[PDB]
Amino acid sequence: MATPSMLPQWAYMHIAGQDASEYLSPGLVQFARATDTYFSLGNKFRNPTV
Amino acid sequence: MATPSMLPQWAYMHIAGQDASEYLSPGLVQFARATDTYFSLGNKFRNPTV
Amino acid sequence: DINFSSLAPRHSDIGTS
Amino acid sequence: DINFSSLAPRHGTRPFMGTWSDIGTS
Amino acid sequence: DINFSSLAPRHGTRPFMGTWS
Amino acid sequence: MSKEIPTPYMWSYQPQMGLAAGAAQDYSTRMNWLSAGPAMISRVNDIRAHRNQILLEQSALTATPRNHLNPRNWPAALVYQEIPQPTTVLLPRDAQAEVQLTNSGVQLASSFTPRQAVLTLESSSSQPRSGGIGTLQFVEEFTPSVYFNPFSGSPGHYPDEFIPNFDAISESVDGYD
Repeated sequence: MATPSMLPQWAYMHIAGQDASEYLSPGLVQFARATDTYFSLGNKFRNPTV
Repeated sequence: MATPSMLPQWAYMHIAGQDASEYLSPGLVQFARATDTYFSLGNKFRNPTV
Repeated sequence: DINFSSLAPRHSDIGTS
Repeated sequence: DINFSSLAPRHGTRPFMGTWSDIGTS
Repeated sequence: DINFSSLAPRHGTRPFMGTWS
Repeated sequence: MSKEIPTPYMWSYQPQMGLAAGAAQDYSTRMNWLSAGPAMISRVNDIRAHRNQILLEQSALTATPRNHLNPRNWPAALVYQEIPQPTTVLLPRDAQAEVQLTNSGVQLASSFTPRQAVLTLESSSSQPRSGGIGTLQFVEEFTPSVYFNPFSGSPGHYPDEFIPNFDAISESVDGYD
């Protein structure tokens, strides 16, 4: 079957969890730090704000 | 609604899973065999033939 | 509401892969 | 020039997944 | 910026000091 | 035979008029699909699974024992009694010294008597209220309920108290007027 998704989907769809600097791997975060001046990856990841 | 796909979504739309007396509750299949002589309910559900 | 935004920059040149 | 100068010189810290910290502690 | 008032640095010129001769 | 873990019923908040009853499965869980390949299904339906665990330990750390989902009258012991502290208000006059001065003295609204008195009587009591669901207790006692194998058994073991048009004092469903 597969009937639902329920409540901790809110901290998995990133509307209540952590910044996109805490849930991303620290390799992709470092790459993003260093590449922001010719390619931007910041507008493709959620930041919850509660 | 969850988010099935592939074999999952054929086992949610009932074109590959179990029959409509095994995914239906056994209180609705008891219901629909005692009243199904003047009030059918069996043609409202789908049985996968594979 | 109208507003709602949560996509904005939070920003051998590599560690390990 | 004509004087103003007042508290809150920088960002007010709040761990930006949320919008708070505390009232202090006691 | 929306400022109409300078800062003062709050410190005079040169930290570094020399001996009397 | 498979049913997985169904969407959890949650009792309606119904206004003030009556007693809490009826429930329906969630509307913060339904989704667009024909989009998520089988990797993401595993995550989706173990996030759901995890949620049920949370609910089944909020039915044990906030919900008080009952043999009825909706008892239709909660005892005095099982509803929060809003009871404040006793109120003491001083008695300012001396009732026996005015009738000993009004003989020739006359008075406009503490000099001629040392006496003062207090009155309490425990002014915060009242005979316990014992109607429907407590003041702060709707949320506590009706955290969502999850019906693992739904409608299995015969009537008399179904939760007919998920039906809003049910009366549990007659065990009858009536034609709403």
